[PDB]
Amino acid sequence: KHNMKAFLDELKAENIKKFLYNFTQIPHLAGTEQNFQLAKQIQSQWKEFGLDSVELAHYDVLLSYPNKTHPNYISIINEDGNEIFNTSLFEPPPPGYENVSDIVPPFSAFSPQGMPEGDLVYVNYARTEDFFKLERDMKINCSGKIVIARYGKVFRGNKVKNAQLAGAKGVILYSDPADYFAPGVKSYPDGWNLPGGGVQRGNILNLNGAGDPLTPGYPANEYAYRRGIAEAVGLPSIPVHPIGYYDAQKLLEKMGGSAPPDSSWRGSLKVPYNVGPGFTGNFSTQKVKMHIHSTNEVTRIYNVIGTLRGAVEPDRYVILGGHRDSWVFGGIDPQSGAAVVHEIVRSFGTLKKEGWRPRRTILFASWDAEEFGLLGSTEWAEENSRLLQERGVAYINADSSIEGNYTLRVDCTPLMYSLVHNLTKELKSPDEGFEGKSLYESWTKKSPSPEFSGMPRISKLGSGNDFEVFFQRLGIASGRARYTKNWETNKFSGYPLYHSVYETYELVEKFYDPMFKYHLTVAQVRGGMVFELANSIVLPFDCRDYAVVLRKYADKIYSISMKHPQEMKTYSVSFDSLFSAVKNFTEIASKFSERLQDFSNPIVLRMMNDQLMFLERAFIDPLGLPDRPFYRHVIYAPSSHNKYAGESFPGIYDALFDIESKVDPSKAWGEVKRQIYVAAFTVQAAAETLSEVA
Amino acid sequence: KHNMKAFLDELKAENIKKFLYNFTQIPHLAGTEQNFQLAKQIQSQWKEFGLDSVELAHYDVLLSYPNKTHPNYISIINEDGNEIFNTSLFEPPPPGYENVSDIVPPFSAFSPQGMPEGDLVYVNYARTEDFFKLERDMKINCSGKIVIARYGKVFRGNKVKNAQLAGAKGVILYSDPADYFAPGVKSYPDGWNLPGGGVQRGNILNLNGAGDPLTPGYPANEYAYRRGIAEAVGLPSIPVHPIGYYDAQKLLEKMGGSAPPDSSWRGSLKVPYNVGPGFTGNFSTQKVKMHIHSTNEVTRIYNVIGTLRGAVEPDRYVILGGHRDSWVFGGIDPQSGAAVVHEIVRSFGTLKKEGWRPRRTILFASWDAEEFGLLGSTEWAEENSRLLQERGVAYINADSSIEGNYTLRVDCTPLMYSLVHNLTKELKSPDEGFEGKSLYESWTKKSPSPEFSGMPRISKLGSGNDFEVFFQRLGIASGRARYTKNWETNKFSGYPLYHSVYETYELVEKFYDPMFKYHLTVAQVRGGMVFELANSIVLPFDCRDYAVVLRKYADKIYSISMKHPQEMKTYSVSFDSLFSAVKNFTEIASKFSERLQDFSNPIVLRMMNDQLMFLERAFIDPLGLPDRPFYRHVIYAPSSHNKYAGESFPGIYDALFDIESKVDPSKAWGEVKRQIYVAAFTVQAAAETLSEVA
Ligand SMILES: *[C@@H]1O[C@H](CO)[C@@H](O[C@@H]2O[C@H](CO)[C@@H](O[C@@H]3O[C@H](CO)[C@@H](O)[C@H](O[C@H]4O[C@H](CO)[C@@H](O)[C@H](O)[C@@H]4O)[C@@H]3O)[C@H](O)[C@H]2NC(C)=O)[C@H](O)[C@H]1NC(C)=O
Ligand SMILES: *[C@@H]1O[C@H](CO)[C@@H](O[C@@H]2O[C@H](CO)[C@@H](O[C@@H]3O[C@H](CO)[C@@H](O)[C@H](O[C@H]4O[C@H](CO)[C@@H](O)[C@H](O)[C@@H]4O)[C@@H]3O)[C@H](O)[C@H]2NC(C)=O)[C@H](O)[C@H]1NC(C)=O
Ligand SMILES: O=C(N[C@@H](CCCCNC(=O)c1ccc(I)cc1)C(=O)O)N[C@H](C(=O)O)c1ccc(O)cc1
Ligand SMILES: O=C(N[C@@H](CCCCNC(=O)c1ccc(I)cc1)C(=O)O)N[C@H](C(=O)O)c1ccc(O)cc1
Ligand SMILES: *[C@@H]1O[C@H](CO)[C@@H](O[C@@H]2O[C@H](CO)[C@@H](O)[C@H](O)[C@H]2NC(C)=O)[C@H](O)[C@H]1NC(C)=O
Ligand SMILES: *[C@@H]1O[C@H](CO)[C@@H](O[C@@H]2O[C@H](CO)[C@@H](O)[C@H](O)[C@H]2NC(C)=O)[C@H](O)[C@H]1NC(C)=O
Ligand SMILES: *[C@@H]1O[C@H](CO)[C@@H](O[C@@H]2O[C@H](CO)[C@@H](O)[C@H](O)[C@H]2NC(C)=O)[C@H](O)[C@H]1NC(C)=O
Ligand SMILES: *[C@@H]1O[C@H](CO)[C@@H](O[C@@H]2O[C@H](CO)[C@@H](O)[C@H](O)[C@H]2NC(C)=O)[C@H](O)[C@H]1NC(C)=O
Ligand SMILES: *[C@@H]1O[C@H](CO)[C@@H](O[C@@H]2O[C@H](CO)[C@@H](O)[C@H](O)[C@H]2NC(C)=O)[C@H](O)[C@H]1NC(C)=O
Ligand SMILES: *[C@@H]1O[C@H](CO)[C@@H](O[C@@H]2O[C@H](CO)[C@@H](O)[C@H](O)[C@H]2NC(C)=O)[C@H](O)[C@H]1NC(C)=O
Ligand SMILES: *[C@@H]1O[C@H](CO)[C@@H](O)[C@H](O)[C@H]1NC(C)=O
Ligand SMILES: *[C@@H]1O[C@H](CO)[C@@H](O)[C@H](O)[C@H]1NC(C)=O
Ligand SMILES: *[C@@H]1O[C@H](CO)[C@@H](O)[C@H](O)[C@H]1NC(C)=O
Ligand SMILES: *[C@@H]1O[C@H](CO)[C@@H](O)[C@H](O)[C@H]1NC(C)=O
Ligand SMILES: *[C@@H]1O[C@H](CO)[C@@H](O)[C@H](O)[C@H]1NC(C)=O
Ligand SMILES: *[C@@H]1O[C@H](CO)[C@@H](O)[C@H](O)[C@H]1NC(C)=O
Ligand SMILES: [Ca+2]
Ligand SMILES: [Ca+2]
Ligand SMILES: [Cl-]
Ligand SMILES: [Cl-]
Ligand SMILES: [Zn+2]
Ligand SMILES: [Zn+2]
Ligand SMILES: [Zn+2]
Ligand SMILES: [Zn+2]
Repeated sequence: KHNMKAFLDELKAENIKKFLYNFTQIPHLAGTEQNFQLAKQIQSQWKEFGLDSVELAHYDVLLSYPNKTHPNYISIINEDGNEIFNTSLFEPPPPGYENVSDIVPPFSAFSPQGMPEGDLVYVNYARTEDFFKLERDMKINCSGKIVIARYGKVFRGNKVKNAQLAGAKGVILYSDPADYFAPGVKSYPDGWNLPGGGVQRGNILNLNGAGDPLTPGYPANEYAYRRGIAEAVGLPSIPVHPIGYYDAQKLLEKMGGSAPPDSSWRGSLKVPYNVGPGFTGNFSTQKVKMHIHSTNEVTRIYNVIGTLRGAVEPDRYVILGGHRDSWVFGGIDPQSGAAVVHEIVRSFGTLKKEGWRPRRTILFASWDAEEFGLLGSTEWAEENSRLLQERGVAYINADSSIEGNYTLRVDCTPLMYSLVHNLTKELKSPDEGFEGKSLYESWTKKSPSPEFSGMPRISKLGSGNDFEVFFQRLGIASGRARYTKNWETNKFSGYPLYHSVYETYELVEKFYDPMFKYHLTVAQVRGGMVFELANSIVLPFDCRDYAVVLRKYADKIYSISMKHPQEMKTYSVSFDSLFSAVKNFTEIASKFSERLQDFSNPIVLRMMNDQLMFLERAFIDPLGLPDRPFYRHVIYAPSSHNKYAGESFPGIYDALFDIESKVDPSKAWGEVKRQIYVAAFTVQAAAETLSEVA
Repeated sequence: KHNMKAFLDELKAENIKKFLYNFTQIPHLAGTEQNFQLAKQIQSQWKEFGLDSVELAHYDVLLSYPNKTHPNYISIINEDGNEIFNTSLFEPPPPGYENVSDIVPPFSAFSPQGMPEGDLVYVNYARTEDFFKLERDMKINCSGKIVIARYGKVFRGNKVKNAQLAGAKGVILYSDPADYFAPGVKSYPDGWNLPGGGVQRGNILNLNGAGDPLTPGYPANEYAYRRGIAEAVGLPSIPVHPIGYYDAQKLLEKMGGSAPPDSSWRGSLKVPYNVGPGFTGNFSTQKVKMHIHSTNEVTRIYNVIGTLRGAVEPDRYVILGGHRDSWVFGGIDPQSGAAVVHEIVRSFGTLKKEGWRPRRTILFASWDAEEFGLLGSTEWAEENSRLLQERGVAYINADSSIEGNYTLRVDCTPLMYSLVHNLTKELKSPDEGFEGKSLYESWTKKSPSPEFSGMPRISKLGSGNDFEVFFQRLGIASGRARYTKNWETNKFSGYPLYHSVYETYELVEKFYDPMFKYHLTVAQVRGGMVFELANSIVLPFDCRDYAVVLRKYADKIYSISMKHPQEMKTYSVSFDSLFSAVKNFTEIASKFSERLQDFSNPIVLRMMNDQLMFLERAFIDPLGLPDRPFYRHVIYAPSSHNKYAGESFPGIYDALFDIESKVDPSKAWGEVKRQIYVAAFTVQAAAETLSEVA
């Protein structure tokens, strides 16, 4: 029989291991020849595996690269202008790769060029609240200073945005062992910790969903009209560069001015973590100088797009996508995900060769230039937006399959919650101590829901990966799942060797997943979800789960507002319409669920499947969120303070945020009321898509 | 049998006549009690007629009304400030209605209040080219002047916008007998011409598709947040008031300054048509003073929405809509259309009582507040946008059924051309001399296509009626048809008694359509289109017709650009991508047509019907046109100089318009290239929706 069990049994750990090895021998940086050759390899193999069509879709987008003959570095310079200390020009390469060429040195992609020299101020994680503490409580002025911030807690692009608005003239990012060195584990190559010479690469854009900075709204195809650089979307205006903790220690050890305001500002290095500005008395005349010579350049990128045509509903698309480009070898990010995708394609292709086809069309994607701003997935979605919005059922992402070996991590739309719970009850746990138990059981035990006993935690989607255009722009139900660690305060910081030259095949095979059993479990979750979405007669979405969360998010936003009871009285700020809409949604969803259970008629079925598919789409506002026109989902957007975190009712959240500091309270509360009206209207309109159609 | 012939035969001229009489005895001004009582009457009757559900949808929108105890008028005042001449406070009422109350006096809806006094300048029709002639060729400065303009040629709101940008401090609009008095016909009540005391009412907004000025984007429901008046959309900033030609003669006869520049500036009154500024020597010290005291006020409006549920595809909607509100009695505009709609509902209801239902759902609408800015249809579409965009097949408008008695007039999307040609070949001509001939034959004879021999003229949709939100915002295939005159230069000016107190039942019954045969023919066209759209197994749209017009519009926009060959060389302005996209669309459409003719499989049918329904939707750009975010269709928008006229490739058209006058030619041609890229991309993306789906 050709059922889900046949699909799942065909998946093999040893194939995933072979593919991961094959994908991680040389760097695959976006826009380079090596990554184009990998794209051609994948296209060839997906054809062999049995897909109906496999094409490359290419775009010409703005990328950023260091200058190979003019390296980036930071100095401490004395009053004579002698550079008395320099940061490293490259990470020491790992064993057996000291002769690989084309390893890009650490840099912050899209940094402008410059050689700013100044006094340092230390800004902790450079979060919005860190800058509030500095400026409002400690009265420290960052204007004209170089800021130094530790990586962690929030997306680095938010750090740079915050530093810019504070008037910084440059930013130095570094990895503190407090956040990137787990106690009791050895540094790479002897364990999975970050060495003092290791450095985290990564872009520092603030694109807000735009895609290629030069072509917002439209695909960067051959005849595209491009904005000039000065009008490009999301580029930083000050130079930025990342360093490891050996180098950071040299920059921080001389720091003077104010003590850190409290212990949450101190990392694990043997330095005082003084905030500055500038160095202590003896070194008061030394300055820090950046030298950044990176260049932005329009460069061709390639997505691989494979199609397995549906037998019954070929005009309904279930998409499984993950990126192929890596900063260096990509042992975890992204090739641990790409190897899982490759084995899923292989498995579906095996069934196809035996005569089976899915009910709906499945599209498989190997995206390019994810690391430079989700460019490949966003350009392709801009090109195909009309097909996706009328035909897109679901998007399942597949970046890193593992970032630890403790338990499952899932973020998805509430419409997928029931699907995830049901699938994981049918899968075997790979965990020690849970042999013969379900993955649901182990996951629920290790990661309990904060609301409901006997259920696991599933989080909101944020951004920082390729599902963003599909979910936040186009309103296609999306999900993602991987294996993770037990390290809650580090849930947005990355694993220790994230985006470093040390993230290699050997890292994974020695320290994370020697038997490839966690990879295999993630392949069964991602693959199983795709199978059910593409094959279930009725789409496996439960609208009642959206009704439950909408009440939770309404209670939450109401509670934030109620911190300001006098203003709510003065400006007549009522959440009544929003609660009314949520109540109506709950009632209508309950009635729709009853009909869905209660109907041989394929028109009524498809009518009902269209109601299910277009429910996520109903939360899209075509006017977008304030000053973020490509974030259109009214219930969820990436947090304005941390692109990685999802925020619920973001329009109302941002209208309320720091409202006690706004100079015109009448205008600020007016905008809160406006966002409540938009949210109540959208929830009611989404509910009405589930009413009887006539 | 229940087929189209049964539907058509049930329609009766004498029922249309009864309904028109019933709808035109008292004024039905939007927001008044009388119009609410008519809405309740219609709701009751549509229920009786047999619709499944008939509800009122209400909104609270900004309307405008004169002050009943402080009337609007214009004076000529002498140097002492004595008002030596006053315009009329009301139109003399027609015979037998001198005792009807609540006839709104002539006013320009949404005019601000003010009492500006100044010298007059005469600006012909106040078109963009009229103001170019004044300012650029004649060197006359309108700044601080009161402008007087004759109605005609373009929408009055464009006149007021043009006068504002020229620096006018007020506008006087009047009806010249050249445009509103056909030679050889008598004035009302003895013929259908405009008397010298007659005055054309009408709004002077520049909404660009926004709907209610206070709630752009969202329905004006009970909890809506409203913009303050100073941020409202589209309100004029200078006072405006309309007058008849007896009063205009008094204002124009004393005019001095420059002679009219040529004969196209002279109307038919016995005055010189001097342009001014100001009066001749003897009267040089007299001024003109406006007194405008109208008020804008948020007021409830009511749409009637009737549903006839589809038997097979109830989640596909064919909508027949027309407005109910009138300036005064609405004998032609809109009740000649509303009476046709009422008889169509009656006919469909007769079939329904015999057990028939259409394949698809038909929605029938009686819109309110059309005259104040398409408010009722736009608010309702904003409320229901998610249902309409995923389920809307087509919208057929039904305002005035007659504006003359000569031949058919049709404006529609190219997707409906084949449908209109085929239907009119099956209908009888009502025209004298064509008894026993088809309507197609008479229409083709009287209104030949300017391109093809043996075909009739069908025009582009513009705006100025309730189809605008459905077509230009949401991208639902739309059409309209009425009987018209033979008076080509007056095709945007209105019939002589347009928006006057004289547009009565007696006007229609005595002078336009005594046998109601032209009404009946229009009911067969509108009703027939609705029947075919709601009942045909395959939707009756031909994508190849869009391919033909896209080539025509591409040739046209290329020819405009080619007036500037040196700039096209300097800035490398190429239309190659646009022609490439049009060629691809032609090829793909031809292949799709072949498949559509070549497939018992209801999935493939509906897949194909969805391709047809979503083709118009593919021309929508979610980012809208430049500074007109609610005009989203890339192929068609209302002309920026004349809201009534459609413009093709409007983004490129407006980028090219008057380009030789822009100060930064590099920037201006850059924007032309940007609009060519958006248009080529959109055409190619629309084409791709017709490719095989997987
Ligand atoms: C959740 O669903 C419910 C339906 O179950 C829906 O209820 C609707 O609420 C609206 C807004 O409150 C009601 O609007 C009223 O409609 C009547 C006519 O039906 C009007 O006469 C009312 O206006 C008068 O009263 C107002 C309030 O004091 C005054 O401001 C006004 O000037 C008038 O005097 C009012 O517009 C509507 O009837 C119901 N519909 C029903 C019960 O079917 C509710 O709105 C949904 N929630 C959301 C957020 O959409
Ligand atoms: C109309 O449909 C046709 C398909 O029938 C479609 O043709 C496509 O045109 C594009 C754009 O011209 C082609 O793009 C080329 O793709 C190849 C690889 O396939 C690239 O190597 C090419 O790039 C090189 O050449 C360029 C031009 O000189 C250089 O600028 C560039 O730097 C490279 O050296 C180029 O990108 C594409 O192959 C075809 N696709 C086909 C034939 O299937 C056409 O674009 C459609 N029209 C519109 C407006 O969409
Ligand atoms: O590296 C990225 N993403 C990794 C690391 C993300 C670190 C924080 N982790 C999470 O947000 C997270 C949440 C839920 C799950 I299930 C898994 C990870 C990832 O998604 O695996 N994306 C890069 C980056 O962060 O530099 C990125 C970020 C922004 C952008 O526009 C384009 C690319
Ligand atoms: O009166 C209106 N429409 C009438 C008169 C339009 C006069 C010009 N005629 C046409 O544009 C036309 C084109 C094709 C056909 I078939 C029929 C008429 C109508 O459409 O019958 N609409 C009113 C107005 O013009 O004051 C209007 C205008 C703008 C607006 O936002 C809201 C209402
Ligand atoms: C990764 O695996 C691929 C596919 O097996 C290898 O590419 C093949 O290499 C052989 C021997 O050079 C050629 O004959 C084939 O044409 C290739 N097939 C393709 C590209 O589809 C590739 O060598 C492996 N890469 C590494 C680093 O081991
Ligand atoms: C840090 O690097 C800088 C730049 O290479 C070094 O300064 C240069 O030293 C060479 C030879 O000694 C001079 O000819 C250059 O003119 C210097 N350039 C600049 C920009 O100062 C510096 O010596 C290095 N410092 C340390 C401690 O290694
Ligand atoms: C997850 O599994 C549950 C339990 O099987 C499914 O809920 C059942 O669905 C069937 C079919 O409609 C009903 O007859 C039962 O009454 C349901 N049991 C319940 C609600 O406890 C549920 O549909 C599955 N979720 C999916 C497929 O998304
Ligand atoms: C227009 O026609 C309607 C419907 O026939 C008339 O309204 C009816 O009036 C009678 C007598 O007053 C009442 O008994 C009914 O209740 C009404 N029916 C409705 C409103 O559905 C109305 O009188 C006519 N109007 C004019 C001006 O002739
Ligand atoms: C035009 O109307 C104005 C306003 O009603 C007339 O002027 C008024 O005349 C009365 C009585 O004669 C005075 O008490 C008012 O003070 C005047 N008002 C203003 C604003 O001037 C004027 O007489 C009328 N002119 C003509 C020719 O009829
Ligand atoms: C209008 O009528 C023409 C002539 O009947 C229709 O075109 C024919 O359609 C049938 C069914 O597909 C074909 O088999 C013929 O070959 C067509 N004749 C032609 C193209 O000359 C056309 O489909 C009708 N248009 C509609 C319904 O929109
Ligand atoms: C990189 O630096 C070299 C060496 O100084 C210089 O000649 C070249 O212009 C730079 N490359 C760029 C800016 O792409
Ligand atoms: C910070 O310093 C800059 C540069 O001198 C100054 O212009 C600015 O006003 C200062 N801001 C505060 C809040 O002290
Ligand atoms: C794998 O799991 C073991 C057992 O708990 C743990 O000690 C080890 O560090 C894990 N590896 C990683 C990378 O977390
Ligand atoms: C209309 O004019 C009257 C009479 O002068 C005045 O009292 C009232 O304020 C006005 N009504 C308005 C502005 O609605
Ligand atoms: C028109 O007159 C105004 C008012 O005095 C003046 O400011 C403006 O510059 C003039 N414009 C032209 C084009 O002469
Ligand atoms: C009706 O048609 C006749 C015959 O051509 C014409 O003389 C008459 O004026 C028409 N009525 C109108 C309003 O056009
Ligand atoms: Ca783009
Ligand atoms: Ca509105
Ligand atoms: Cl992922
Ligand atoms: Cl019409
Ligand atoms: Zn990644
Ligand atoms: Zn990454
Ligand atoms: Zn009308
Ligand atoms: Zn009108």
